[PDB]
Amino acid sequence: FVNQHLCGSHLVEALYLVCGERGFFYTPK
Amino acid sequence: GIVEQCCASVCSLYQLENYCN
Ligand SMILES: [Cu+2]
Repeated sequence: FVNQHLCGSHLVEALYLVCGERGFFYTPK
Repeated sequence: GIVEQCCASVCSLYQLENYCN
């Protein structure tokens, strides 16, 4: 895999892809 | 944190796995 530049909704897309049915927490500042 | 890191800098998909349930 390669490094990612991910802002806004694009980060939550990547989280969804990586975590799938496991689910995930989106926790900004 | 990572929301910041991925956007201001870069992050890997492996770093993202840390946020899975
Ligand atoms: Cu966009």
